[PDB]
Amino acid sequence: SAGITHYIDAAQITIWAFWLFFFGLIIYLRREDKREGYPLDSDRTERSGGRVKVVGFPDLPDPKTFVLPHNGGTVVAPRVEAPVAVNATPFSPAPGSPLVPNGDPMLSGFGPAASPDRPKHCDLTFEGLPKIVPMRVAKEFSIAEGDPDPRGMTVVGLDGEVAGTVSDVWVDRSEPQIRYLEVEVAANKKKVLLPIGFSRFDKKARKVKVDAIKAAHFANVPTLSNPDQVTLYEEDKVCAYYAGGKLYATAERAGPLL
Amino acid sequence: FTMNANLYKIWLILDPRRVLVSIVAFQIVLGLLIHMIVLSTDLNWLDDNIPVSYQALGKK
Amino acid sequence: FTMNANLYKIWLILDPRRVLVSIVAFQIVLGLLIHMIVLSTDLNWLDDNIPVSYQALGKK
Amino acid sequence: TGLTDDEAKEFHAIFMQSMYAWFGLVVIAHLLAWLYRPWL
Amino acid sequence: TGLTDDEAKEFHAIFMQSMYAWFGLVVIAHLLAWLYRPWL
Amino acid sequence: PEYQNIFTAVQVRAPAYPGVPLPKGNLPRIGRPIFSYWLGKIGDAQIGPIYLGLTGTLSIFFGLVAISIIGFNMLASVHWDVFQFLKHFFWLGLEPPPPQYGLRIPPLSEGGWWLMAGLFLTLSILLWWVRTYKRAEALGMSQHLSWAFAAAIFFYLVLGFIRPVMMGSWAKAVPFGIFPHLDWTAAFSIRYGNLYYNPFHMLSIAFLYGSALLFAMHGATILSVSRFGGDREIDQITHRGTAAERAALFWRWTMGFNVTMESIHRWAWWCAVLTVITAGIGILLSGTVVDNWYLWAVKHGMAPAYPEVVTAVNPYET
Amino acid sequence: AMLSFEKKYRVRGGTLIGGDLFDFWVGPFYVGFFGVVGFCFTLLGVLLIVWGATIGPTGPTSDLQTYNLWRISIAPPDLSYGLRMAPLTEGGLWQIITICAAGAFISWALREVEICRKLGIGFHVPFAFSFAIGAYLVLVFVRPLLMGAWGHGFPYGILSHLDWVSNVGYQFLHFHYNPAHMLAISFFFTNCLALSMHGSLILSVTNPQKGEPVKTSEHENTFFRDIVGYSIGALAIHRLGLFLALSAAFWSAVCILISGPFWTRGWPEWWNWWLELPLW
Amino acid sequence: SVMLLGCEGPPPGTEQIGYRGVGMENYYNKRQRALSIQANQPVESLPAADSTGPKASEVYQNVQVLKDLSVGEFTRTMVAVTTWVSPKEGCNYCHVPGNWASDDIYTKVVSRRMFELVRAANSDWKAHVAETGVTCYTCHRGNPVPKYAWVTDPGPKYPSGLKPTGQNYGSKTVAYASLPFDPLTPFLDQANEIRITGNAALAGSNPASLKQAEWTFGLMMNISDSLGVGCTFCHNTRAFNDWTQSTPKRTTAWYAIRHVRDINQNYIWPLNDVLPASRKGPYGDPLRVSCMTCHQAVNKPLYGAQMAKDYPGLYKT
Ligand code: BCL
Ligand code: BCL
Ligand code: BCL
Ligand code: BCL
Ligand SMILES: CC[C@H]1c2cc3[nH]c4c(c3C)C(=O)[C@H](C(=O)OC)c4c3nc(cc4[nH]c(cc(n2)[C@@H]1C)c(C(C)=O)c4C)[C@@H](C)[C@@H]3CCC(=O)OC/C=C(\C)CCC[C@H](C)CCC[C@H](C)CCCC(C)C
Ligand SMILES: CC[C@H]1c2cc3[nH]c4c(c3C)C(=O)[C@H](C(=O)OC)c4c3nc(cc4[nH]c(cc(n2)[C@@H]1C)c(C(C)=O)c4C)[C@@H](C)[C@@H]3CCC(=O)OC/C=C(\C)CCC[C@H](C)CCC[C@H](C)CCCC(C)C
Ligand SMILES: CC(C)=CCC/C(C)=C/CC/C(C)=C\CC/C(C)=C\CC/C(C)=C/CC/C(C)=C/CC/C(C)=C/CC/C(C)=C/CC1=C(C)C(=O)c2ccccc2C1=O
Ligand SMILES: COC1=C(OC)C(=O)C(C/C=C(\C)CC/C=C(\C)CC/C=C(\C)CC/C=C(\C)CC/C=C(\C)CC/C=C(\C)CC/C=C(\C)CCC=C(C)C)=C(C)C1=O
Ligand SMILES: COC(C)(C)C/C=C/C(C)=C/C=C/C(C)=C/C=C/C(C)=C/C=C\C=C(C)\C=C\C=C(C)\C=C\C=C(C)\C=C\CC(C)(C)OC
Ligand code: HEM
Ligand code: HEM
Ligand SMILES: [Ba+2]
Ligand SMILES: [Ba+2]
Ligand SMILES: [Ba+2]
Ligand SMILES: [Ba+2]
Ligand SMILES: [Ba+2]
Ligand SMILES: [Fe+3]
Repeated sequence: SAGITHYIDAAQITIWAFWLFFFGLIIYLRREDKREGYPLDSDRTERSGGRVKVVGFPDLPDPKTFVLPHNGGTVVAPRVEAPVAVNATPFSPAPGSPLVPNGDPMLSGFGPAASPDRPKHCDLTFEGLPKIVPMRVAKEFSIAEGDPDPRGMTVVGLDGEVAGTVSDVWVDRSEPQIRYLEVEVAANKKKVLLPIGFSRFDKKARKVKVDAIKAAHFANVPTLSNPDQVTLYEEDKVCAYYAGGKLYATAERAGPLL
Repeated sequence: FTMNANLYKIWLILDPRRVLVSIVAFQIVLGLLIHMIVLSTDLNWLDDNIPVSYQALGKK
Repeated sequence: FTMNANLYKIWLILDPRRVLVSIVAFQIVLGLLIHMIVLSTDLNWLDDNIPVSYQALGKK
Repeated sequence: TGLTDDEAKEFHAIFMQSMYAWFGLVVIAHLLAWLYRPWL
Repeated sequence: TGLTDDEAKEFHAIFMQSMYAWFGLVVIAHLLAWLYRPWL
Repeated sequence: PEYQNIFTAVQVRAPAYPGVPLPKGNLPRIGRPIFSYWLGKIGDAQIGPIYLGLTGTLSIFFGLVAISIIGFNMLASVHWDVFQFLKHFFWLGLEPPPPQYGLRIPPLSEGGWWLMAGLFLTLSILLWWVRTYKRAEALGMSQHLSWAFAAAIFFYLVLGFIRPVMMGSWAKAVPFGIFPHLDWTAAFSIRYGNLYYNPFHMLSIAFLYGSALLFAMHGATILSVSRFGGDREIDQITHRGTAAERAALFWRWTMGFNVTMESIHRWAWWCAVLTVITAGIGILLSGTVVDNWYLWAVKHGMAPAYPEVVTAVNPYET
Repeated sequence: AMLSFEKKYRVRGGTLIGGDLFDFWVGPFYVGFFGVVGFCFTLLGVLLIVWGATIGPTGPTSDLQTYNLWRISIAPPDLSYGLRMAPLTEGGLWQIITICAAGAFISWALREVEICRKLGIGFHVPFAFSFAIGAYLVLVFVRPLLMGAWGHGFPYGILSHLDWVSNVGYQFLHFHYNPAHMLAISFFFTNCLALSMHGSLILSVTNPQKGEPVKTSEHENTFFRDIVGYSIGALAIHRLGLFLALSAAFWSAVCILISGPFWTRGWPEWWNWWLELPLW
Repeated sequence: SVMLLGCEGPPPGTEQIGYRGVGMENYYNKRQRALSIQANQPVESLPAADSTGPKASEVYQNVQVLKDLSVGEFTRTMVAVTTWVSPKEGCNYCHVPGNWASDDIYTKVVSRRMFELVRAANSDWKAHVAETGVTCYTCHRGNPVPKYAWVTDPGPKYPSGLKPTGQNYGSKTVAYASLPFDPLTPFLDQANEIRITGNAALAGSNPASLKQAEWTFGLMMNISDSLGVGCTFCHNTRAFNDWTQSTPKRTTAWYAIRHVRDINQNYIWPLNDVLPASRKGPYGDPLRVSCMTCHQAVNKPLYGAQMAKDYPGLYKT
């Protein structure tokens, strides 16, 4: 007998090998997925007083330490984060219900206006100088030949009212680019940051539109504990406020439509 | 068969502009849909030619 | 079938530039569309050879 | 919906009469369509 | 819609007469097409 | 309305940056920078400087040699009529040694140029590999690139070198030409009984679609959180921000689970490396292990039956 | 259940349609009006794919009927039905299932939209999704329409749709020569390259050799500039990758849209316009 | 531009070939379908000829093929062969003037051989030609030289230092694709192996080369193009080698390949010595036959018009 066809050939067993390595892979990636946001929040944990920490399958991976350059620290993941109150109240006491923000929605710091507490220190260049700084601090930087200089354009909110005018431009010392617009606010002549991501240009007009917030809201932009640099904490606090206007800045972004 | 009508109040709950385009759009779509359905069926009026099929005005 | 003479107010609700360009786009589309729709049916008006076949009998 | 109780009396009026106008054109075209070529 | 009540009577007027003009060109072409080659 | 972060609408310059300093041994850097206002419209406007060591120069060298043999051969094939070369270029190519030769080094006029271009190309590719590892070490970083490049090199080697040798025939390697190499692909599938029923090529296809899905999703995400400096993935990875939070949550509310700013890059990495790794496996088995994938799939009961509505009697059997 | 930093964002509102009606969560999925519609479209769709597997092409007792995962297949009606609704048991089922799939995808997209509105993030994801939805539509709606019949759509079956792709492709003799095909393939490939490079970079910097600290933006740029004399930069690579993937889907949609309706001859022949220019 | 480019309009004519959903379908241009139909028009028959008369071989001097024909019928056959092969030239093309019986001019020794070529065709290859059969016209089309006759080609130039790629060029032979540009000599003249697919899933019993696969692919492209159709016309591309999943046209094509091997080998090559240089290619090989010659881009020559049944003189015995 020189013909006993074997039913299992190298392709079968190699597809088997694949699937096994695959399963181990999937599991592993799902473990890296829980280095943040975990263990979850249920009323299972609170009902049980905590004896039910929510983690699911697979489980959480041993902490990993990131050693920040420049006397920066040591970060871990997963870590234990202190709970933080919610600046809102349950739309329903029933589970899975959303919460309505407490007070003036843009002030709430809840919803599209929420944000975490990032360090109260600055991101740094390789050298260790504040990465994000204004062009006034970053002497060297310069507009690109043929690009309207933002400096001096008018910042205008979502309803067409002037907000202020661009008093300067913040830039990345690590990856040369416009990160922030500075706004000398009209209504109180105080200085605020405006993320580039929220700013639209109107070059022929030398304007800088903002669908995000209303001209007035520019008055409440979170502020810098120092005008020649900004902290990680402050970047989040700045952007999130503007983000809030996306759902709050009008009594209509709230939805529905019909 | 109850008493209160006054179904005008309907525009106090549903935004009129959006209702407007909603209806306009729906009508255009329903129009193309129905057009497609009848032309793809027997009541078709194109694949005919009156008074005579015209690509049979030329056997040549 | 008569004009409610307060149908001007329609332009207090629907933006004039948007309704206008909307009409132009919708119309130009329907137009290009239909032209091909007819050209795809028996009523073709291009491929008829009027009044004489234009190419030749063949290559000659 | 930023309407007054009367601007829901007014709007409702133009809306209904207009919709009925549409339904009217509709009965015209369906009438013509049936006359030239009954579908049932 | 940033129009006055004074300028939507005017606009509606212009819109209506212009649109009807369009419909005229259309009815004309449908008429010439029907004559040269009736489709129904 | 709101900026989409597609086009830098207003750019800024600073003196070019020659970069982080390499330790002793990593030679100077050459060339001096320039800025392209248009690249700048969409990305870092800086063009270079570049590093060129023994490795890098020896690789540029081998690689250009290989490109010359392929090209010169193509001009030769249309008789040095550069017009004709220009005309049929897409169809021009350097075919491999014929089978009559097996794995022997063949005469110039019969494929020996292909073996030389194949030789030099591979060497130049693997030298570019080493290059990227050196370039990756001088910076204290890890070898993630090098492990992926090593995966793509794996597939390459599987295509033109490993399978041919195993099959004992340089004619089985792929020929250098655009349309010619398209034909090699098609002929390849035909010869081995429809490559669609080859499972490994299905997975590699799932991973290619997947590299498109993942980069599309992640990229769309990062731009959508580009208002929170989400592109700055490094610090969102060390000091989680509302960018990485809104990002992870968008997906959480849509499909029920999510990853993190650091981990999505692991899903992406592994999924790309997976295309090339299933792909090479797929070619490895063609002819060496399985000869007719459609048949293989029938043997494992995966091939569908349809009502046989059309059929033809086999003349070989009359 | 929520992430450990999620409650602070679970705001109310943002719908397009529904308002507080379906404005709630279930586990980790957000519901919303389009999720309810979506779940309906999806469930009925799948449940019908289940009935098709149950009945088989010749009836539940036939040898062609099957529950084998590789072979179950629901195919469109014959071309003889044109654009009409065909009987349920003659490709009708496939039509309905299609309506459900299209509706589920469009619902899904709109639900990601309500979700962007909630979180205050850009709408890049559902826009990008809409390219796959577009691709799906040419493969089931546009193309078969331009071709006077829904039967030109691909069947819903794991390998049967592979067979579909295969014979439609081979009707043009050598599909590889389709120029839009060549484009789309290049984008799918390039996408695969950028993805592998970005992945590698981030993982190579946020996790360096033991003994080194988290790397920097300066490292990032210095590396790809060292190797290939250019670094498109962090932001932009997220921009490019999105370009590559969306374009890959685009050119796939156009590469198949032109295969029939706008080109009936074999595809290599297309390239004739190039061998016949009056330059040669 | 980078012009754009080469394109047809919607909707194409379509035909369902296989089972629904399997993807076996065909698309075509209606315009070009009507023009092709007008260019592949058949010549009407000559009135049948009476008789009832003596056999041709009794009244003529050199009649070696069309023997058993009645005088009348023979005469009819001559009128058809005249308009069919060389109407601009008339009778004198294949005859020595004043002498109908002479073979002193080559076009007649050839005409003779082609009377046996058509007769053989209509009577012995029905598994191929069915009841349509062939006629002089099929290839000649009012021309002395079939417009679509072929010759073995040498490809473009190569210096003496290197040998030809055998494939890799712009060739309308192989549908513009880059495969090998003369897939005819080894398949439509000689009878090399077309088969490369293995009949076993695992390997060790199929020596077919990838190269052989490309040659089969090129040839197939030729075939497809000559009859003017796609693979779904004969195959089910999930299994090109699977005969049960193919269409009865694969069967027909199988027998046709053999038929062309017979036309080119025992009817055309032998006439190479009495034919002029004007009828010969650079290797001395003569213009011969292929599928295109007869089909001229249509699945059935002249859209399957039935010409031969009206001329009994084109059938054996
Ligand atoms: C055998 C079948 C018959 C046929 C039977 C019918 C029937 C039956 C009907 C139509 C209807 C219509 N047909 Mg038809 N139709 C046929 C063949 C055609 C052909 C063609 C190429 O052959 C075309 C182009 C059309 C096109 C049209 C459209 C004009 C119209 C529906 C449009 C719509 O949805 O409204 C979109 C929605 C809108 C609001 C736009 C309405 C536009 C019209 C012209 C009125 C303009 C009023 C304007 C909107 C007022 C705005 C207010 C100002 C802002 C103040 N038909 C065949 C021959 N057709 C419908 C119709 O016209 O109703 C009377 C209808 O009931
Ligand atoms: C593009 C031209 C053809 C096509 C070409 C191919 C090719 C070629 C292949 C596939 C493959 C597959 N295709 Mg496909 N495919 C097309 C359109 C579709 C559509 C659709 C409705 O538009 C769907 C759902 C699928 C889905 C699938 C899966 C059956 C399979 C692997 C997908 C994968 O990993 O990709 C990447 C996506 C992901 C990883 C996301 C993960 C989601 C999973 C994988 C998809 C689940 C599908 C599920 C099993 C059945 C559908 C849901 C049922 C309704 C319940 N294709 C078009 C019609 N497809 C591969 C295969 O192996 O099949 C044999 C393969 O080789
Ligand atoms: C044509 C008939 C078959 C076909 C036959 C094949 C064959 C044969 C193959 C594929 C291959 C692939 N096919 Mg396929 N394939 C078909 C239908 C499809 C369909 C579809 C929708 O139907 C899809 C999505 C795919 C998708 C794929 C990819 C997933 C896969 C490998 C991708 C890749 O990038 O590797 C390409 C990447 C590399 C090769 C590495 C590149 C790195 C090198 C070193 C770069 C060097 C650069 C150079 C040095 C720069 C200098 C330039 C010099 C000029 C050279 N195929 C049909 C069914 N397919 C592969 C496969 O699956 O095998 C199992 C393969 O080889
Ligand atoms: C068979 C002979 C031809 C061939 C014929 C064809 C044909 C025919 C086609 C392709 C198609 C394509 N081919 Mg091909 N192709 C060939 C050779 C190749 C080769 C190669 C290496 O040689 C490659 C790389 C490719 C690759 C490609 C891609 C460019 C493209 C498909 C992209 C796509 O579908 O996106 C689109 C993505 C989608 C449609 C998915 C949409 C997602 C929807 C909205 C969501 C689905 C959700 C679903 C429910 C998920 C299930 C999850 C479960 C619920 C959990 N082909 C051979 C030579 N190829 C297809 C194309 O052109 O593009 C369409 C096509 O029609
Ligand atoms: C998951 C696998 C995916 C992938 C990954 C991948 N590709 C990679 C890598 C990785 C990880 C690298 O590390 C490497 C890279 O460098 O990335 C930018 C690379 C690479 N992928 C590339 C190509 C590539 N990868 C591909 C595929 C894939 N790669 C998969 C999608 C493809 C396909 C199939 O489409 C291609 C075409 C190259 C850019 C690069 C390898 C380059 C290389 O090996 O170089 C060899 C030598 C040369 C090319 C000679 C240099 C020629 C110069 C341009 C001439 C300059 C002349 C100069 C002015 C000097 C003057 C001359 C003197 C002699 C006078
Ligand atoms: C366009 C660029 C790339 C892309 C983009 C893209 N896709 C996306 C997104 C984006 C940006 C999302 O945000 C969205 C998502 O949720 O992320 C996972 C999505 C998506 N990408 C997915 C699939 C997908 N994308 C693909 C491809 C692509 N998508 C491109 C490569 C592919 C393929 C074929 O390669 C697939 C398979 C889904 C997981 C998800 C959308 C899922 C969804 O919307 O869920 C609702 C619908 C259901 C749950 C099923 C409905 C049930 C139906 C009635 C039955 C289905 C019938 C089906 C037609 C039969 C097919 C049978 C198969 C065996 C062939
Ligand atoms: C009858 C009736 C009442 C029904 C009963 C209900 C039933 C049956 C319940 C069963 C419950 C369960 C088990 C099933 C529910 C099934 C549902 C509805 C369908 C699943 C839908 C869905 C889309 C699944 C697809 C899964 C796959 C693999 C998708 C491909 C995408 C992918 C590779 C996923 C993992 C990676 C992800 C999620 C990346 C997202 C992601 C990206 C992309 C970032 O860029 C990013 C940046 C910074 C921080 C975070 C992120 C981030 O999380
Ligand atoms: C951490 O961050 C990172 C960096 O930052 C530091 C890096 O620098 C880097 C280094 C990155 C690089 C060097 C980038 C390398 C990119 C490569 C190699 C890609 C190769 C691309 C090319 C050669 C160019 C190809 C493209 C063209 C020529 C343009 C052609 C235009 C065409 C065809 C017509 C355009 C129109 C269409 C496509 C039709 C419709 C398209 C759409 C609708 C798409 C929409 C797109 C968007 C973006 C919204 C990485 C990896 C990184 O991860
Ligand atoms: C006129 O032109 C001038 C400028 C001279 C130059 C022009 C050059 C041009 C224009 C060249 C154009 C080239 C093109 C377009 C090339 C395209 C090539 C393509 C598309 C190739 C596709 C696939 C090819 C592959 C996968 C090749 C694989 C080959 C391999 C893996 C060979 C391996 C061989 C080895 C390792 C050799 C070993 C030799 C040993 C040591 C074994 O010998 C004993
Ligand atoms: C109307 C014009 C023509 C007339 C009147 C005509 C007449 C004849 C006659 C009377 C014969 C018998 C002469 C003999 O064998 O002694 C004959 C034989 C023959 N003719 Fe013709 N002829 C015509 C055109 C052609 C043409 C155009 C061809 C070739 C294309 C042709 C090929 C032949 C051949 C080969 C023979 C020998 C027949 C055999 O062996 O069966 N003739 N012709
Ligand atoms: C360009 C696309 C086409 C391709 C790629 C192709 C490919 C092939 C291949 C690979 C084979 C060999 C199968 C085996 O090894 O058993 C084959 C055989 C065959 N094909 Fe084709 N084909 C095409 C078009 C056609 C067309 C249009 C016809 C009919 C007119 C046709 C008729 C045949 C026949 C009869 C055989 C059997 C030949 C024999 O056994 O000697 N093919 N084809
Ligand atoms: Ba009709
Ligand atoms: Ba006409
Ligand atoms: Ba003309
Ligand atoms: Ba010329
Ligand atoms: Ba065709
Ligand atoms: Fe990223």
